[PDB]
Amino acid sequence: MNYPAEPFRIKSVETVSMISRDERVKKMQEAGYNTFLLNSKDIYIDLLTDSGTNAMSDKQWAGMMIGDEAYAGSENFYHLEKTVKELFGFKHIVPTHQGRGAENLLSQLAIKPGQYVAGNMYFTTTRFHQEKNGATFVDIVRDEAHDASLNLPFKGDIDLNKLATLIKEKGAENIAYICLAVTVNLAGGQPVSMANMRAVHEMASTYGIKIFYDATRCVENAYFIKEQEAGYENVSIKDIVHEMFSYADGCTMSGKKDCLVNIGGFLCMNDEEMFSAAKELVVVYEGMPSYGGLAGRDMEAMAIGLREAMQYEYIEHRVKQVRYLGDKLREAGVPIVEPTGGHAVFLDARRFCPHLTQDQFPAQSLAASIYMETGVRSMERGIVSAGRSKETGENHRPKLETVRLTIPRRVYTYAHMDVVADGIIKLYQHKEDIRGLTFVYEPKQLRFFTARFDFI
Amino acid sequence: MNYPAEPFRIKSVETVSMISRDERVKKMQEAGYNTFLLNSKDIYIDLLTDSGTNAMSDKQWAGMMIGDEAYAGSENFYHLEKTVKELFGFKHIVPTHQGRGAENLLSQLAIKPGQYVAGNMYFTTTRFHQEKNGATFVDIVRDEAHDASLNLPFKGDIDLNKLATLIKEKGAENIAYICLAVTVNLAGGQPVSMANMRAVHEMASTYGIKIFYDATRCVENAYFIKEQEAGYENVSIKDIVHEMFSYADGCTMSGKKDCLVNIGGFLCMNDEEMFSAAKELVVVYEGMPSYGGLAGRDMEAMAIGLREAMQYEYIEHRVKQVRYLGDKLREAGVPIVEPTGGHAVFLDARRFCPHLTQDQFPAQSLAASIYMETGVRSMERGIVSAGRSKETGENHRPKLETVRLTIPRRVYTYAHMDVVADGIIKLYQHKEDIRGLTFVYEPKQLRFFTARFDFI
Amino acid sequence: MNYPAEPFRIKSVETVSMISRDERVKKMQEAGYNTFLLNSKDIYIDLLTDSGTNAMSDKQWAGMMIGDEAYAGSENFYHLEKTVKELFGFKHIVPTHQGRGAENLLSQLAIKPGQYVAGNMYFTTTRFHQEKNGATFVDIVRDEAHDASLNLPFKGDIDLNKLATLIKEKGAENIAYICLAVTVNLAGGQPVSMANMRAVHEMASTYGIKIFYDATRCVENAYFIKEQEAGYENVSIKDIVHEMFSYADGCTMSGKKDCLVNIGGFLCMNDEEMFSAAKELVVVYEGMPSYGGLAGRDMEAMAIGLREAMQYEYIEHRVKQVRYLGDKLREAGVPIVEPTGGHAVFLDARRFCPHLTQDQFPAQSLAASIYMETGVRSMERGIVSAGRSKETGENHRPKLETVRLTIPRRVYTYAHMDVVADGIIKLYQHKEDIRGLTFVYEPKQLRFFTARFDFI
Amino acid sequence: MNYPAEPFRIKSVETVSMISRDERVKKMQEAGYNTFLLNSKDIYIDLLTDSGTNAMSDKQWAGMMIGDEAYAGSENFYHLEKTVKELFGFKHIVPTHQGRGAENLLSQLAIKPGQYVAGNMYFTTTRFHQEKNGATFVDIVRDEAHDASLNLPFKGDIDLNKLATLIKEKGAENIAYICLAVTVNLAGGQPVSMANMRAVHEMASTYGIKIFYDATRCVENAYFIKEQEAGYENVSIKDIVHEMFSYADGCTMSGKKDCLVNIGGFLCMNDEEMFSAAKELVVVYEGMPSYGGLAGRDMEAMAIGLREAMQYEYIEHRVKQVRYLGDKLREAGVPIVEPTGGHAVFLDARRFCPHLTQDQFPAQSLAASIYMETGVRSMERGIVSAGRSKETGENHRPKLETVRLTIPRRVYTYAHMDVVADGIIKLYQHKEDIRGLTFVYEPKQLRFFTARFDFI
Ligand SMILES: *Cc1c(COP(=O)(O)O)cnc(C)c1O
Ligand SMILES: *Cc1c(COP(=O)(O)O)cnc(C)c1O
Ligand SMILES: *Cc1c(COP(=O)(O)O)cnc(C)c1O
Ligand SMILES: *Cc1c(COP(=O)(O)O)cnc(C)c1O
Repeated sequence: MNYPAEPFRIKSVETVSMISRDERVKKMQEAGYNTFLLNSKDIYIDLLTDSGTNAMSDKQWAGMMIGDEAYAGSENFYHLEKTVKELFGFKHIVPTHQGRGAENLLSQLAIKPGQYVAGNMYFTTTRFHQEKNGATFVDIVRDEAHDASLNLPFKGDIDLNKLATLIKEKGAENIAYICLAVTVNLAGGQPVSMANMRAVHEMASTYGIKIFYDATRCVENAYFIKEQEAGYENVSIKDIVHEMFSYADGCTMSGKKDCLVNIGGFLCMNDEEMFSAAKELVVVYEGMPSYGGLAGRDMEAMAIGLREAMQYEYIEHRVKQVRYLGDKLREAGVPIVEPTGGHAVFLDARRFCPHLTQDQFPAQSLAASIYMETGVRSMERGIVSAGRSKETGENHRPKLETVRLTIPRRVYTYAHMDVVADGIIKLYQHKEDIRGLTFVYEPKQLRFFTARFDFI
Repeated sequence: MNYPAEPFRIKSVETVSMISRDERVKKMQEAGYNTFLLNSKDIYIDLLTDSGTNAMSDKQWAGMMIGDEAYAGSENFYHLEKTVKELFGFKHIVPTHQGRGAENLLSQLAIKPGQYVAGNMYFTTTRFHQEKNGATFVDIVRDEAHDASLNLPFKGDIDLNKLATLIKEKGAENIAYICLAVTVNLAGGQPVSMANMRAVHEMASTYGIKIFYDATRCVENAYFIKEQEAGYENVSIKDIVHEMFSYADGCTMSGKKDCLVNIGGFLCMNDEEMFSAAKELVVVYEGMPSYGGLAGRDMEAMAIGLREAMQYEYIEHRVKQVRYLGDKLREAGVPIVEPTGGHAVFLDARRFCPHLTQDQFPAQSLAASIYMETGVRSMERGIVSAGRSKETGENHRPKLETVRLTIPRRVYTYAHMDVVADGIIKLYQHKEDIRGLTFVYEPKQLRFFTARFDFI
Repeated sequence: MNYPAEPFRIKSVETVSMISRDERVKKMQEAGYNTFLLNSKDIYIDLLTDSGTNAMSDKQWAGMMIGDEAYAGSENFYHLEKTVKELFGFKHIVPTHQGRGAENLLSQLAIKPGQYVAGNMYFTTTRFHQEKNGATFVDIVRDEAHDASLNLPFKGDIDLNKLATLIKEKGAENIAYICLAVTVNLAGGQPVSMANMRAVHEMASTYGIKIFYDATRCVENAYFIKEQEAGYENVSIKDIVHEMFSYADGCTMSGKKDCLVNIGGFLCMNDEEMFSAAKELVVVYEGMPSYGGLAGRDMEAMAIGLREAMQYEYIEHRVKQVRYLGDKLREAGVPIVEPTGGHAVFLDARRFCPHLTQDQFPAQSLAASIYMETGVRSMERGIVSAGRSKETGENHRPKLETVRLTIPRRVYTYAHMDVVADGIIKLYQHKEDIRGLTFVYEPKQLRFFTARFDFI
Repeated sequence: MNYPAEPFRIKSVETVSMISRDERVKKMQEAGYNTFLLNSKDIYIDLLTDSGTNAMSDKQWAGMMIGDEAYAGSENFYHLEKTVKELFGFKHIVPTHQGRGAENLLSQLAIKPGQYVAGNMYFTTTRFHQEKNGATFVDIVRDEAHDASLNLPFKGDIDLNKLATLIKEKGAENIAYICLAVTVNLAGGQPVSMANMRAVHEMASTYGIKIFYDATRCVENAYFIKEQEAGYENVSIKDIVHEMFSYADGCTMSGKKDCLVNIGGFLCMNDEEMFSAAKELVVVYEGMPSYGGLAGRDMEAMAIGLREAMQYEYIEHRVKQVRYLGDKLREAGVPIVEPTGGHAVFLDARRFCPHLTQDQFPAQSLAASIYMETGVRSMERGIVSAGRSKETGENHRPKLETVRLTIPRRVYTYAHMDVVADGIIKLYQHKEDIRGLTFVYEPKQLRFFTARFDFI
């Protein structure tokens, strides 16, 4: 079915104050037209992020009641360890409080100063930890991933020729690891094929280069393989996930994404040497290796949630709900990154607002307008988030001037997707009336989080 | 709009095993083709009843954690008492474990043998307790309410001429009370207008006749007043509810319906002597007047839920979701009771199965077919539920031979309603294939609960 | 050992406002010196009752999160049914909201007006439902059980000679059933031996007389058998419980006592005809036979709790904690009912206050003093609770003028027992300062619940 | 009084499998005689740590149900921020997943390479982060604090002469900050007086030196001030805590200790530039400044718990329960660190096992014996934990060869303390039977966590 019904019932709800348009305009002005400054209580549908915003199940909430809060030897740790070894196949696990904690560990352990990390695009925290520990990031994604209009499957795939060029020019010994992300967030959540994971493993194996997955949306990725990669139609999500990780030496995972939890992550690896070093290191940043900065109840919820994510109907519905939002927007001509990824729809605010110049902040303006018209919060991922250049004082001009509609798992319905799409379509049909913005408060750093604007 | 989005988010989900048609056919055979015998875990969308099946909010679940389980003086009792007095306006409350416990109390307190209770149709438990304590029930609903095809507003209204006739022929002193139900279940969940409650109170007040509401779906009723009764468009649900009860001397309430809980009810009254007598009586049937057969946590959840029910957008969506299901069925030509009530859609199994006689149990079989083809459970409300006659041994032949699609509050989405409607519409396209049923096991009483059948 | 440590850890706490003595005096005065009028929030240690006040486990709270709230076929019902069948051995179960709901069913099903019910003493709700349905209660406990000073083991045992006399004089066909309570509440919570249950069964079996247990404290009873009955030292609690019920045809249970829950009960029986009649009756008073006036989550919690109650160390500690309180009072010369029962200690307020006459309400005043000095709530079980006579308007003069210290399961510690004992001992050492009370407000009904007093 | 009762009730329990001595011996052997390798499910009373093992209240669990999981603008963040500002008095807060996450931030922000951090002893993670960022740690605690036998109040106090000497010898500009810990863990949990905090602040103010508290047990510290410091007898815990922090420029806090939670921490500061820099840094290690690596529900639980910790009777009981354990051991002549601190009792395993040399691991073996005899887990804090020298490959010979009995808050009773004390006293009476240990597996890293031993 194009748009299957939810393969679950609602067990409990979060109530919403259904405030008026006038009230939303006031709240938006009080937030300086910056959606990052809005209060959660003033938001109907919060699409700021799919990270940690997921609805847990009744079974996960039952697990939340039997947290074994012991510092070592917790039953919840054993459950998480058993589940991750079974489903991902790695020999060892170190829990962390979320994904960036695992990235801190991996990059400290696996990078020597002056080395390169080759990846299919990048994510802010992952790249920070690579660079902080002395690596230079090299993008080896296929060229097509950078073409936001191209409707192509498996746009997250690595170009093996780019990897070959890096090996030839820099030397395999100088590549700390290949960081293969599933899905690829910067391209809109685009999946990587099993064939590509296998090919990257074969080339890396020839040269002794380690591969670590940035695995935060690996289950969404597995769904795309099942749906679209020839031969996988009748392979279970579980068996796809297991095969995916068979082509990796380890992973960093955010449970806040595909493990259906509000907090939690982990680092996996296969060898005793890195496992021993990771256990020593985790103590000072996260906690003992037996909890890694998580309550026992959260190790339990994450173990339960990762197993729930293997249910075909759950992940099919998850991805097809995002697809529905993209389909409704595309039918109305709204400019979006193509094809729709696993977790979000990215609006092209530059094309959405052709009457605004980039220094009038099309993405920031569009996000503000979306909230005022619907109560939907979305994230600016454009010139404002790109920051101001410390050298010239000019704004960095990113290629993507994006508004991100990021969909939490199991929280919203198709009717909520219609609220989102209908309001965006109404804005697009009168796009020339969307007012641009100008800074009235701009901090020197992290400006997306607290900058304030007025209209122009 | 016709079909507003849910005015809430999903906080937690209830897991569903997405079983296949073959499995459902086997489960239905094992249940003897009686949907009442199906296991909950084998059901995707359970529309057996809206009683006690509601999804609570995060706020209600927080209240569930601060149950004050004291036998007397519980904080939760004081919260429930304060909330009910504020919203319903009655002077006194006695909690009960659910509505029929309150009915037991009211009928023991307010009826002496030989008296009459006049009501707008009846409900099984309510009428049982009236008749058990010596009353003769008199139906005073308008004759039009018995016509399942009449698209008339406020079909639950009392015929004031029938009430005047009963007073004249029997004497006001021989009428124990008027039992005014909101909404009216037997007519399909039909509302009563404020003008009708006002007129009934005016006539009753002339003769000193008490009025007690069967109030289980009073919030659904208030919504219909707001939507459809002249002068109430801008009045809040809270203010409508308060005016409704101003025309009564008390009520029996099932929190399991419009208080958004899974258990709980209460008896309200203004009269001091009745209150003291109720408190003495409740001890032996329910518990002390300070908890009434409920855990403290459930008094808390019911207090919170009743207040949540006052949110306009919540109850508008609740009723319009039921209406959506009826609209989709009607647009496809499926025969249903009209107009759609607040809580359920009733299929007319006579017209759905014109190849079957009523003695071949078309409602029972239609319910079985719906489950086998969709995973949706519905309730037989026809010849099987009516039972067979004691003196003649023959089955009763109720005018209404229906299948009830009863919608729990805050549990399902419009996509779930589409599963229900699409499956019923598909069955209707080949309705001649629905096979008649015959008893293979028939208990002497309560036969609908456990009877088993096979195809003819 | 005499006083084992708690065989559990504290998972969560209920905070207490440790109000000062001056504040407690003000609260007691606002309650008119009636502890039943105190607010729970003003009480440190609430020994009003062991009914429904128990602390659940983490595992029970996990069960509370997987309530299957379906009207029929709930997984929680199946769990409860399976557990009770395994542990009690009866063929059939009908859930009820608490014990008095099951007593209503049993008494309506198993009694004809004018018949006799023979039992080992009585309890208020149980005897009401027997007499309301036309039975005459006959006490067949041993005369020694009525001697509150006598340190007799198995004080709850039925006198087989009194049962034989009833059979011979009235005829077995005129005995509706024998009601055997385990333990016996009116004597202070006293156990019945396995030999006695066996002998009652053998005699009833000869004459075809049915036996139904009032099983509310059957696990406390099983502990006394294991501790004190020859040959049972090495038999598990579970095997003792199973053998106990092998000597009955059914039981009524309040889960609020030994099933470690805050709400819940059930009726068990072996007979198919009675099971069918119970199911017809439960519908109008409690709910369908598939939930019986309980939420699914509560059927789950009760199933889990009954199994937890079988842990030897739990029930040993439960009973020995009550015994500790009795021992500390006895060691200080405080007059108490003997021997200490499974769930409560009874102070003899007549001997505690020899300077007061019964018409000066020594039990009521002693309970008030206990609260003022410690923050402990206890229950008057004397002249005030006995009420004012129907015919003469004079106070009843009960032989037992007592204050009940009733201990919830898993809520308090030995240090709390010391707060209770130390405060009572201190009062005893200046008992002449306890002032008599007189009514200032006396309702006609349920006077113990709301009467108010002042000092003479 | 010496040993007040728990100023709370039990709301829920964690059940325990009450296994036999023979079973515990087998489990201890399976764990290689290392208590860190025991399974939580096999432990009756787990005194491994007071970190994150606390029992939350019903009110905290209610907060756990209303987690606002929004990435920014969560209601739970605002509650935590408001509560911490009110109670600790600092202008700004950055949540962190636990204390060591806040230490990472503080040390990166406040230390330039080569600077000194002066502290009253040290904690492993806190000192790691100081040294990792280029500081040299200098101990400025009073020399008497290193005398484990000395019964002296406020043994955690800084020696003002040592602070003055450091300032004179190194220069104020070369002191990054004074790290004042409350209480002082390495001395056994010893408190710091208000007079000392005030004097340290005055001296630092003269030279412009910043003070940051390591505040994990600040409420235990406040209790000792109230109990023992001149002028504080009648000052509330809340007002003592507020005054303590008035002598600091910020703090690192572990909610896992005195905020009565299982996870959570935070960084506080007054300086705006440091706050802005901390928010930049938290993004990459913990999460956005609006959640800091915590679920919303945990920010809520920590806010509620910190307020609960202010209740005088709670913290009095907390500290006096630990004191009771120390008193019972001292009365029997068992050698312990003196005086007892706020959170733990430390056994002197050197004196407990005079027949063993330190290279035979007496603390490790004593911890194993305690578990085998009682089911109590304790932590080795001696030669094994001290590790093997970095340069010579020899074991360190720490002066303190201790076994730590660390008491979680609100989890255990005095009867549990008696299980602990009675078992240790019984072991002490035949201490010569405790066998020495030798390594069978010694990891090169983090050896205390996974080393395995056998008897010599
Ligand atoms: C979420 C995200 C991360 C970081 O995980 P957190 O749990 O948020 O720290 C890393 N990589 C990608 C691709 C992500 O989307
Ligand atoms: C549900 C119902 C009742 C009985 O309430 P319960 O809580 O189920 O006992 C009474 N009247 C009407 C109209 C009902 O729908
Ligand atoms: C508690 C009690 C009852 C009644 O049970 P409830 O659950 O309180 O209705 C019946 N018999 C005895 C002996 C009791 O103690
Ligand atoms: C607990 C502890 C810490 C570290 O806090 P965590 O929350 O465990 O990271 C820092 N200092 C002291 C003194 C501690 O006891």
